[PDB]
Amino acid sequence: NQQVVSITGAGSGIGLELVRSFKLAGYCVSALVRNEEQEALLCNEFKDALEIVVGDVRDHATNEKLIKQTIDRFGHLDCFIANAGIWDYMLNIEEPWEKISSSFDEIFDINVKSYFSGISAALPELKKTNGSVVMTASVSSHAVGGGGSCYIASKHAVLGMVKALAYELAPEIRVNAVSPGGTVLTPLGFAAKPEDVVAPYLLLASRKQGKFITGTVISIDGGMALGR
Amino acid sequence: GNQQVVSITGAGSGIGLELVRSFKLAGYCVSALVRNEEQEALLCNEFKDALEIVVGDVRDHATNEKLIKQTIDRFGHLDCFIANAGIWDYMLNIEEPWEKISSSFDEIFDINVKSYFSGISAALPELKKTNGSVVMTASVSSHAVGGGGSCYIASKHAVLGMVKALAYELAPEIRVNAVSPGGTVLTPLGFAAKPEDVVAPYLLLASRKQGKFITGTVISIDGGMALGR
Amino acid sequence: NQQVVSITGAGSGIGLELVRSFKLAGYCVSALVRNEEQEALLCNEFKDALEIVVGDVRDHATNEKLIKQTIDRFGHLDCFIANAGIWDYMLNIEEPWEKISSSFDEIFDINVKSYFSGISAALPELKKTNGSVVMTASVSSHAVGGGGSCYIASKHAVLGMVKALAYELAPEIRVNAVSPGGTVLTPLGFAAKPEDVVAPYLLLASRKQGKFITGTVISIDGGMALGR
Amino acid sequence: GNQQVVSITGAGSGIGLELVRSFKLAGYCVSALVRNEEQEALLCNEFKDALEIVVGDVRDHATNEKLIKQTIDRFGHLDCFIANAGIWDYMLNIEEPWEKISSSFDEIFDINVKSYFSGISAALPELKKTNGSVVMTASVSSHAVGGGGSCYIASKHAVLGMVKALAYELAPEIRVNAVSPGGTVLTPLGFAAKPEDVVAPYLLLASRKQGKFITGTVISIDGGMALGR
Repeated sequence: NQQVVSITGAGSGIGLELVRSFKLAGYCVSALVRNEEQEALLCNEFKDALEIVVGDVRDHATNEKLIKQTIDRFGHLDCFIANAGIWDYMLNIEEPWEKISSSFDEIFDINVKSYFSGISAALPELKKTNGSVVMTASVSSHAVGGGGSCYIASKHAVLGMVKALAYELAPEIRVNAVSPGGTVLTPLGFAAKPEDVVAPYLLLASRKQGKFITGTVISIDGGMALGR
Repeated sequence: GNQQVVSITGAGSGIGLELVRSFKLAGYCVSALVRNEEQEALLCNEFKDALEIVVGDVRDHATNEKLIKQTIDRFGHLDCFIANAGIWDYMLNIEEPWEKISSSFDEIFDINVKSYFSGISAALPELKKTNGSVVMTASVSSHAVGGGGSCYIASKHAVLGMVKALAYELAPEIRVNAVSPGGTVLTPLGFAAKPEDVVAPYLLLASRKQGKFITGTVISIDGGMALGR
Repeated sequence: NQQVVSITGAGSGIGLELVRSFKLAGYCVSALVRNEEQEALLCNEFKDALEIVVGDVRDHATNEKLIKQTIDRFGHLDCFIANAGIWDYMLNIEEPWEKISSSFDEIFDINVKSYFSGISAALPELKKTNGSVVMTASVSSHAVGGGGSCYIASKHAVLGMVKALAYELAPEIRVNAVSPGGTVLTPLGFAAKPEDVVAPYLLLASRKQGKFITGTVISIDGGMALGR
Repeated sequence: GNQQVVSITGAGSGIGLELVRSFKLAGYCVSALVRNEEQEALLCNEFKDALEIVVGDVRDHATNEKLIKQTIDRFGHLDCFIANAGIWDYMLNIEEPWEKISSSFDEIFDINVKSYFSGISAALPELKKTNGSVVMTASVSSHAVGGGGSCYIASKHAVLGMVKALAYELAPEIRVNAVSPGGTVLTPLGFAAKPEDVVAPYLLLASRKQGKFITGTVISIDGGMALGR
């Protein structure tokens, strides 16, 4: 019953808090970080207990490497958490197409194609454990206001991933998402720290508590998806 | 303050009974509204007198007030109200004679919708003192068709409406959320879940730690049923 | 191919504009109005060309009477448009339960149970023409801001009606809805007059143009369902 | 001013060709972007030289600029831009070798999403002068599963995202909406629709009279397919 999770976007923000939270909950954890300074940050805390890969989620071999080192260290993979993401800083549709086009390629490369890449790399091992995927979506998957059109459209595509993959991969593999927002002015009156938004990830990964949850997006946004 | 207190309608059967067992196991003081004396005896055989139990009909406002009043007197405050008592419509067709439709509609909306309003009205002053939360039981019928007739599906969509309107209205003080279970006691995940399997979202949504940033949210737990067959 | 429509809530607002619009488009029209002054208002314009019933949608016999007089005058019924509705004037959940309870009963009696009543009364004739239903929903069926909790919940229930009835009654009868809002400050910068929101009703009723539309809600709200 | 002008991508086949025929019949001046010369000849055999036609690939930004530029030179202004060119993924499975997934993904998102951005970028300055509208072709795959693989469904969900973000961003000047067709050439309505059957929502959404109050909206026209089987 020893469970193993692999987390992209793990070197900062919600991803770093997920590493802490799944470690605290008993999981073995591997982590994909952008750079060596983030790797040292995890090493100062967990010493050698993690498998850490330093690389770019946009490279598929980096994703294959993360799974390969996970299985080689811990033997199997139970949950893959696709989380690395990037903002568009409210890029307006009026801008020069040269800027729109390059920003689109990066936003969609990281926020959407990387998830396909990470899940393709993780799938053969998730089938042997009948494991699960948890993707990071956004308030921008549901409402306008928190990004430009490129970002909001990339976060909607992730919602389509959840429903399509959950359906294709059931009954064997559960696929879900978490839609955080307003973190680090909401109806709840505060911005949350990344530590406050981790619990939905743990429920959706849990083999006991989430055994019957697939196709589901859990919003955790202070009510931003509602009104302002 | 540490000690948390939760009050649960529809608590003598199905999901509601498992919410009692689950919240008691997590350390809550639990009060519970139950339909009859047999269900009361079920809860006493297991928990003796640790619970506060009211027997009666959730469609009666005074009963909801009684549930709250006993909760406060027995436990002092109220942190979470779970409105969960529900009724089905057994796939009532719209072709049926209006006399039957009219009766079922009154029973479905009184129980699945109006009595959610009544429970929340009765719980509000105490939830404001603790800045607590509400969790409503919605349904897979809140999102997709197939699992009921049109009365049931319309009532479960109305619950989605309450979740959004009340969460907006009561913020920042009170959080309001819902759980949409489905296919309980054939899904894409290949099995029907026991009520014991679907309680974790309620615990998350009531927890002041894990759920402090969640309002207006609806957590589906349906084995993929909303996705389709 | 002569088409016949029956409209509730026809004496004012969108309902009155639907009477004008379907008449202008060639339909025979019957209309349910609240009172005799509204009936005179329609008579001043259309003289005796309509079947007008004066009554309360909450009474089922009034709904049966509207269909009965429609068939007796025009022979058949092609489209039923459930439109009568009522607001809650932002009734807060904090109010005395006595006020909440009575307001709920009226809001749900008119906005939801009346639609079931009108459709039950209209169904046997819609089956013979394989006709259609068009319900009036609201921006409040999708977003908060335009009503109290009772109203917003009643308008969500109508969305559930559309999906349930469309599914139960297909292939024979199409069931759809229109969600108007901000009529008589939106992102489009103006409030619309009821005349501006009628075209979706005509498309969903049209036997040629809407032959393939069922289960559908058409928002016409100046973008209110978006942001503010 | 009376005379309206519409520009349509994906115009040589399927729904796009029927949009040409439908808008021409409603009285518009029509320009059209088409994939090859055979489809150009199809449009000329029917309309002679009344149309402005550009042959080329919607994934190339300069082609979109060319479409607009010819529209203005031939007709003076532009009232509506319909981004409609699409491609399927033939139920590509996520188990397939990544080389294949990576290729399909690039082709699907370039055509179904990126080139919508490109067309709208090219049309914007002219739509602002007329305070015109945009209509995008979404899909039943924007709402439900079943009608594609995960790439296709994700791209069609991204279009829903564009509709909401652009309508919010461009208001009050420019309206932005979408049509979600499905099951074209088994549905709850019992038949598959010809492309000729699904054009009315586009006409409504482009009309400055009938659609002046519609933005951020998506009109499903799918025979009930989103409801389920």
